[PDB]
Amino acid sequence: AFSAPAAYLTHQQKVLRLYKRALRHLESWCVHRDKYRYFACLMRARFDEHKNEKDMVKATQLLRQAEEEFWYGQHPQPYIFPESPGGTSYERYECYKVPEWCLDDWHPSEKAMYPDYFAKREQWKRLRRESWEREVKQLQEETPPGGPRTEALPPARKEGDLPPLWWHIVTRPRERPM
Amino acid sequence: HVTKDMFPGPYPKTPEERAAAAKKYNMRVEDYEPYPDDGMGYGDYPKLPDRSQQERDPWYDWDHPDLRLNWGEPIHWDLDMYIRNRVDTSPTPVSWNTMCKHLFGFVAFMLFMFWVGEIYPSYQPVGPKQYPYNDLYLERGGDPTKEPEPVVHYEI
Amino acid sequence: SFPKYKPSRLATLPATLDPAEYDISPETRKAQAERLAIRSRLKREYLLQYNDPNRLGVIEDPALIRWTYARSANIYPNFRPTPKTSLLGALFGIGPLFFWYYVFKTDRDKKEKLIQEGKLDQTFNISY
Amino acid sequence: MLKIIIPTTMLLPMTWMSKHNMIWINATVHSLLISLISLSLLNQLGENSLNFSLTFFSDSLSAPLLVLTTWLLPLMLMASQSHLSKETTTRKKLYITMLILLQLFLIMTFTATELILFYILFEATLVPTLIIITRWGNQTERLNAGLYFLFYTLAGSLPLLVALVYIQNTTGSLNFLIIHYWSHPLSNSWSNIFMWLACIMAFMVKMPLYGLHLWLPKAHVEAPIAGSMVLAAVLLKLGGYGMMRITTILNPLTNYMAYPFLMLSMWGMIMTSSICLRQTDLKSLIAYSSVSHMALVIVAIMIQTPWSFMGATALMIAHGLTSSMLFCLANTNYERVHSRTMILARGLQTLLPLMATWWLVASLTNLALPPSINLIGELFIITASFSWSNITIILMGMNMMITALYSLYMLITTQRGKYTHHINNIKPSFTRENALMALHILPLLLLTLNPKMILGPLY
Amino acid sequence: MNPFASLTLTTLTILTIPIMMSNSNIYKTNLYPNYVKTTVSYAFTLSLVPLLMFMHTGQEMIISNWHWMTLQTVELSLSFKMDYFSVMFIPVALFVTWSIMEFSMWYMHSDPFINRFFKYLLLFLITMMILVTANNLFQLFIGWEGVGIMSFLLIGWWHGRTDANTAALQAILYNRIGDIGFVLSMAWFLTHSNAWDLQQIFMLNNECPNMPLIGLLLAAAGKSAQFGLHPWLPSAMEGPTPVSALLHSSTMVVAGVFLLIRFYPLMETNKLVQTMTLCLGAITTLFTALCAITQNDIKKIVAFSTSSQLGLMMVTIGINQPHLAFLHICMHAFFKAMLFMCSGSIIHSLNDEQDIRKMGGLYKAMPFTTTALIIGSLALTGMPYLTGFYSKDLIIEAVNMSYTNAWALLMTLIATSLTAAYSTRIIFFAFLGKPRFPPLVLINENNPLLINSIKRLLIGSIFAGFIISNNIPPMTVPNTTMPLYMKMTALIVTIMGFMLALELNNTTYYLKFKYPSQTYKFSNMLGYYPSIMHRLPTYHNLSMSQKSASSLLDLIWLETILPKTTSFIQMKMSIMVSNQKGLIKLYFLSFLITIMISMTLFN
Ligand SMILES: CCCCCCCCCCCCCCCCC[C@@H](O)O[C@H](CO[C@H](O)CCCCCCCCCCCCCCC)COP(=O)(O)OCC[N+](C)(C)C
Ligand SMILES: CCCCCCCCCCCCCCCCC[C@@H](O)O[C@H](CO[C@H](O)CCCCCCCCCCCCCCC)COP(=O)(O)OCC[N+](C)(C)C
Ligand SMILES: CCCCCCCC/C=C\CCCCCCCC(=O)O[C@H](COC(=O)CCCCCCC/C=C/CCCCCCCC)COP(=O)(O)OCCN
Repeated sequence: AFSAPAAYLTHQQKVLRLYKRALRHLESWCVHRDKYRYFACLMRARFDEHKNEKDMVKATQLLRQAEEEFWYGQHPQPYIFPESPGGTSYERYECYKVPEWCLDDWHPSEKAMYPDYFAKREQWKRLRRESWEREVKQLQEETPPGGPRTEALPPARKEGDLPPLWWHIVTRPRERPM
Repeated sequence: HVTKDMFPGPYPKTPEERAAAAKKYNMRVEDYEPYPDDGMGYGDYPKLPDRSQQERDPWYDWDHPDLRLNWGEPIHWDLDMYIRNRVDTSPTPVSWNTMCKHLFGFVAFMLFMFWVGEIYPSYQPVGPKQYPYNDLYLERGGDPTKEPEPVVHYEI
Repeated sequence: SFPKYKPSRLATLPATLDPAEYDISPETRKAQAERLAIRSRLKREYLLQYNDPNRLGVIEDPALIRWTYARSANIYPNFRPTPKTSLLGALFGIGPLFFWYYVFKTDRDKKEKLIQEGKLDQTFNISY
Repeated sequence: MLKIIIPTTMLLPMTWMSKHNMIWINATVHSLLISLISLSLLNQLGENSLNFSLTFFSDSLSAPLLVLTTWLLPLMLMASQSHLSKETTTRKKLYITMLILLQLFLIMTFTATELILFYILFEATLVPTLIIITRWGNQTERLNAGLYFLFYTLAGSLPLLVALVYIQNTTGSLNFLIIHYWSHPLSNSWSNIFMWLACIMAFMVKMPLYGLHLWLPKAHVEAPIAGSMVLAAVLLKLGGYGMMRITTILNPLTNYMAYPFLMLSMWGMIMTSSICLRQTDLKSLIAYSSVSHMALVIVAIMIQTPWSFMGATALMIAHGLTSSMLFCLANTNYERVHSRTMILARGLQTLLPLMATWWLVASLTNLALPPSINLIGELFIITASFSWSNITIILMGMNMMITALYSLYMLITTQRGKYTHHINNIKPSFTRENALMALHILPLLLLTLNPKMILGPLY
Repeated sequence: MNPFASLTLTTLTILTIPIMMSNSNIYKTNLYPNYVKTTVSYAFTLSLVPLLMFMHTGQEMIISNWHWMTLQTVELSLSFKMDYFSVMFIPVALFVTWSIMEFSMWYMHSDPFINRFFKYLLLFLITMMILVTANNLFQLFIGWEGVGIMSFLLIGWWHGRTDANTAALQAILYNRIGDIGFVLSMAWFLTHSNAWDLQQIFMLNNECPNMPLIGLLLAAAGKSAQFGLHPWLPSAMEGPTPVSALLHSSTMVVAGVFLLIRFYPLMETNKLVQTMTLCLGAITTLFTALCAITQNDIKKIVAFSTSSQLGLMMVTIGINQPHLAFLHICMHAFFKAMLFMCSGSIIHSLNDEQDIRKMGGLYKAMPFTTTALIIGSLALTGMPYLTGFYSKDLIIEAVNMSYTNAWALLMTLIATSLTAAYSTRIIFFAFLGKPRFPPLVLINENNPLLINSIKRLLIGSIFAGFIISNNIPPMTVPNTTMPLYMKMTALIVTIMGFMLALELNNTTYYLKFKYPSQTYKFSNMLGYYPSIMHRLPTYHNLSMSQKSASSLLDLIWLETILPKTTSFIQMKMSIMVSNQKGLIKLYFLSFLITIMISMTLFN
């Protein structure tokens, strides 16, 4: 989610992702914790017997039979965490997420309530105004010629600098705004 | 702020204008493939894979998280067909043909067996229910000026 | 060996069952790298314009306008009378009309005849 | 009838002698007062008509259309106040003059005891609409749209004129009362078939008929908000009113000649409702929905039964109000986002809740939710069609299902989901827009209490 | 003066006052939900009076109070029918809604828009009462569409969630498919009987033809989620648990069945429509119980249970036993509403967890939910002398003692067994074993709102069957004599269901793993019906809507025929006409030609 993606997944990453998926689906099949622990230890053992293979062609012929076997026995109704992209409360609270700029449209009678909040908001806005001018130059000088190759951003280098393009990551609404 | 050169145009014939079209849509020349040059007005527009938006990565930080789209990336011709509100093409645990055979087979069997059960109904070892006054002639339809044939009920 | 999954139009092939990902080449790797480069350049432009405090409007999207223009206004200048196009247009634009005309004409002729013989039982038919 | 015509004419010198910053206020107030005065035409008779003079007469088919026409002008002014802010006083006065002239021509058209006078005013309405579309439209396609909206109309209307004069050369009169009382059957002849076609095609093109509907999406999409409102609410109903008037001389030839138009409408309602499901523009979707509703009205008029006519009148009024409201909602979104692409601005419920309620109620009336007058007209037409032939129920039910589908698709796409992040200029809804929305929607829910006011002369 | 009419109208009228005050100050405070709950409870205790009056005498009314438009010989008026069905169903619905609102005061406490949620619930209740008491077809259609719109609004309660909006549109689509048949029936009745009022429809239809009854059956199948149009009911579990408990469990989904109960005088005169109803109910109950016995979401299991019970109800209708189906509606209301009470309590205590694989030992961890769910499961499966017994046992006896399909009877018995099976599945996987939830335990039942709301429906699920069965007058001849085994068939099949399903569940503890079979996959993916039928038709519609209608015909060929052809022809003719080089030699040559031609042709 947070981390920038790469151009490809290496063989180790594919094997680890298959390991996690197979373990989760085995947990879906093996409801009870003791049965799951036994079968998960067996599953880890079955991964471990080819840990030390040196032939890349052999290792790539493997993981392929393995993912085919996974797709055969994948528990068509796996357990999903409620907040996960398949869960029952995945995007439940998106309707409560209001952008921060909407507060700029509030009536002065509305801003009369909560004066400290809006004073701190003004401070944040001033900080953003200055930091942006610094950030544009820093990103222009740090980016390689011909454009970025990976969507990874640099941190601040000097004392008073702020990380480039920070406003919409720092000012997220909330996980559960209401 | 879009100029005339940035709009879709006619079907490209030469590799030079093919490269120009690929550059226009912000995608590789090797990946660019227009729709076949038929009578349809597809013209110069990329034929992206027919995969739905639902099977795009949900953990990526999209610029449009609900639609799972990025800002400048080319939009599929049938985007409004695949919006996670509509038909999706995600891989299923069972093959499409297997599901079709199973669903069709189950429905056909149930339908066939209902017809068979109509042919061979189930009942109890009883005679018809009897009603006293000429099979309730006056309470069912009436016409009290006709004097229908008397139906006599047997005592057993 | 296990039963094989057969992809379809509406049930596509999984990414982990795709033979193309298991067949790696330097050309494939550079293709992936430059696809990521295009995506990163677009993302950088979007975020640079998105985080700007001076911006007070919709961020113009050329891809969306290209999509809408292709869907609406690019159709006819790219149209050619073709056997496929001509037959499809004739069928899908005439056949339903004549089919429904035949159906309704037959139904109404049957109704009119039955009224002529009087064997319709139009009793209590007051509102029409 | 002059007690309504003269104030509408006086709207012009009052507009042109007004202060530079009082034109909207004066126009709105006096147009509302004219609407209130015109509201007294609704006291109709069970007998013939309200025959004011040799020139003008009122009918319980004409009265609802007249009242809707008078009510539409204040709403059009309120909708136009926003996007005409940066324009000179003379040009704004000219725009208001075009609206007033359109209202005057429509008012005189709906009474119009003479068929030639009806034709003259029915074609005089063409000029103000064309000027409004081709002068105060935004995109470059407006000119093209205007051309379509022109020539289609004339392509239908020029033969009618010939037919009309021909009738008066044979009958001796074109007065509607004399025509109705002295009507005679049309023999099945080629000359009579072509007279029938010349009488029908002019009104068919402006409904519009399914095959002849190309001008409508262009004209409605490229027109300004007042132009779209007047096009969808009143100008589309001129064809229905003309058909309802003119089918009295076309019997019994209508029985045979109605079949191609009946098939075209019954299939085109399905086609246009399906087109609405795949639309990337809000205005185009609303225009195609209008085409579907008018196809249903065409079926009703062609069946020519009492229930058909009542349903057609009710549906014309209800569609006018609902389509005007929908266009106003789309324009409120457009004046903020400047794009008119449905997929761009999303999740507007979280930012504009009251406007979301207005969207919901407009979609509900477009969906024909009972006991709205939309469903009253829908059901009356459907029952009449079922009596005409029991197989129409398949097409009618399919149209109902697709209508609900695309109405809720339009609501969900624009109001629900997640807001677009990069759009930060969505300002709170103005009192003017909310007042406009209420002034559209309260008349509908209040007319459902007294349906006989909009059920026509066969009630 | 004969308070029956005044009180039966005052109930529905006072149900609408909080909707009037929805713009007042109380709607902006936190006392609005309690206000709505109190109003509903007062409505219930006031509607208890016409029930007593009918039970004493059998009193019946038609109240045609307001005359709306008149259509030549057809008069449409606001008329209420206050028969046994209305005066019996209204108190049950009000009691269930009262419990639902008291439960929602605790379940939806953290929702920022709770006043709105309560307002939505009251609007649904009002539309349902309009549907139930309607005397003509137009009023009943008003209620029919109102409950559907309220369902659409309440399913998509969390409008930022894509799946909720998709489910709401799905419900609308299926209910419009049913609406087609509703409108067909209305048009037929108006054209043939000249009325939409029930009295004239019954008087003029001694032998009802196929079209109106088939339209009624299609509408009932759409609204009660029968096999052809079933998936929307399980999909509707996207809404908040109170919405699932009130609308899509006990009150709204029975409406279709209610319609066939309302038109039972015409159903008994038709033989083919009865067979169609019986077969549809049998296949629905079998298929839904089969889907239920393998689900992992608890709300999905209870929704499939609701669908199976609706299928059983329409089986009862198809065997020409409408009053028995109404009684089953009344009992199912109680115990299925309490079942969703318990499910929602479990979900709330375990931090919005709905999967039974993560619900472990709750028999002791939360005991009141445990006992309420045990009682509800016993009432559902059919336990002698409980609320569900007095309906389900008679349903089974009537099906066995009738001239019916053999296949439908077999499927009804199998559905009873599978009902026992999914009940024991829920109990076994949610309450019996070791805990399987995350380590931080936030389990709590100690809130008087939840306890009282559950216990009222608990007392209902224990005693209401006995009370109602002994208080209503007899409306059918009973089955006094039966074979000894055939009287026991319901208990036998239910106990077999418990024993076999429990034995198969106990094998999950074995340290052995195998891959699933074809039948398990078919049961888990719902016969693959939601996959295929939500991918093949929709796509094939939407694609066409862009390829043929939008592009091929509208944007290409309709343009090519009329306008483009005219433009091309006029263009070419203008080019030919105006292209003269300006040489007067050619001009006067044409003049000679025309002059020569003119003299010769005319004379
Ligand atoms: C915010 C939350 C709610 C708060 C408010 C609570 C109160 C709600 C009550 C209001 C709605 C409930 C419906 C109950 C209706 C009661 C009044 C009704 O019965 O009167 C109607 C009367 O009203 C009219 O019939 C309908 C009004 C007509 C609408 C005209 C539109 C206004 C002009 C605007 C311009 C036109 C634009 C559209 C062009 C077509 C019907 O009466 P009717 O039995 O029949 O005869 C009248 C009396 N008689 C017997 C003496 C003759
Ligand atoms: C494109 C978008 C929509 C635009 C509007 C479309 C609607 C226009 C449709 C016109 C309505 C019907 C026209 C003619 C109807 C007459 C009945 C005819 O169809 O049936 C047969 C007619 O036979 C043949 O049709 C004879 C004419 C054959 C030539 C016609 C050309 C066929 C295709 C042309 C269609 C093109 C339409 C657009 C033109 C630009 C019966 O033969 P018969 O019983 O003995 O004679 C009946 C007539 N009598 C009694 C007066 C003598
Ligand atoms: C949207 C674009 C549509 C363009 C117009 C479509 C309508 C076409 C209708 C016909 C146009 C002219 C009809 C004449 C007007 C009525 C006059 C009349 O009825 O008199 C007839 C005259 O009938 C005619 O002359 C008709 C001749 C038509 C010639 C023009 C043909 C135009 C195209 C024909 C094919 C298409 C017809 C229908 C097209 C519908 C629109 C698509 C009989 O009178 P007499 O002959 O004096 O008495 C009989 C004893 N002698």
